[PDB]
Amino acid sequence: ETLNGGITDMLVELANFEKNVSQAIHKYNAYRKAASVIAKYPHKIKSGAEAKKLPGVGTKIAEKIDEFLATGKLRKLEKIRQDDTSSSINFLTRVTGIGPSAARKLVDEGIKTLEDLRKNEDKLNHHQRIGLKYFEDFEKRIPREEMLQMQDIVLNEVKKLDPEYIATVCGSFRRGAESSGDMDVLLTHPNFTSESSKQPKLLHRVVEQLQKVRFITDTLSKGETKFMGVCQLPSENDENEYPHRRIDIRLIPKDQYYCGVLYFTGSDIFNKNMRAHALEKGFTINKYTIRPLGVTGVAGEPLPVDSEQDIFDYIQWRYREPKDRSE
DNA sequence: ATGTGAGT
DNA sequence: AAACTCACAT
Ligand SMILES: [Cl-]
Ligand SMILES: [Cl-]
Ligand code: NA
Ligand code: NA
Repeated sequence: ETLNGGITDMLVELANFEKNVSQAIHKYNAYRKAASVIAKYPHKIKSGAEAKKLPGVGTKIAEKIDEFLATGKLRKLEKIRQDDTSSSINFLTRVTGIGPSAARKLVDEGIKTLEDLRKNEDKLNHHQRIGLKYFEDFEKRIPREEMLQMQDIVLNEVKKLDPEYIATVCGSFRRGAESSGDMDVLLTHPNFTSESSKQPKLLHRVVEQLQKVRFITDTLSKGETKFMGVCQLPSENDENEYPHRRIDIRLIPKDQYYCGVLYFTGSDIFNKNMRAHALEKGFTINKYTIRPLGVTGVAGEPLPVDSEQDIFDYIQWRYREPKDRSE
């Protein structure tokens, strides 16, 4: 719904101005919740007062709605669209590692373009310099044919270290997408549960090998359970390298792995439906666990899971292939 | 120990 | 959406 898009768009764009330029997080928040409550409203809104009945929509927002409905525009929006102070902050913000905070400082000093940046790397940190360096490759989509190539290399290396490992390339790729933005891997092993020790080596060991075999080129962060970095498909000669690609790797305890794989597969709206449908049956679902709900209305003790199928079974839904998870 | 920042 | 992991400065 699909009938009030003009107002919500206006709202998310006002939300974004507050975060990037005003750095006023409460106004940003109001704008976001006001947008989402309106996007689930059944009727086409014909005035500010009508909208105000919704919880989260108040005086000021109802006033802008009047203006928008009468002019098709909002002066505050048009004003800031012309102002180059914010167009700059928004552009710099497109570099992985640069947010509203770093963005402000740079433009105050006069730094506004990629060319400007490449002359001022001393004002950047590691992560930010890897962002500047590969700003273009990153902004490129990645052809599924390549994904299937990357997938091989990691899973294959993994099995060779310890056959007991389990590794799963998630995201819209798994759903069957024609392409995507980055590569996301979920990893586990039987020695690692939510009740056992704390082996950090399990991740580290698989990260090193990939570096040894020249698959991982750079690092943005690396801890006991999460890795964020850079990989690139290898080239037959020197001639034409592939674009550099982003890749995260995440270690998960065996008892929580498949709730994980479900979550990071989506779709976002699928997760909405499932979490919904898996509520009325009498359960709760998340990144980690599934619990049964109490007669009074409270969850407790995770049920046992050892496959995707197990989750569908509990909520009396039939398993659905990744393909059919867009909606 | 704490706070700010950034990404998923 | 939001809770969680890591980086950097204090
Ligand atoms: Cl708030
Ligand atoms: Cl610095
Ligand atoms: Na960014
Ligand atoms: Na994807």
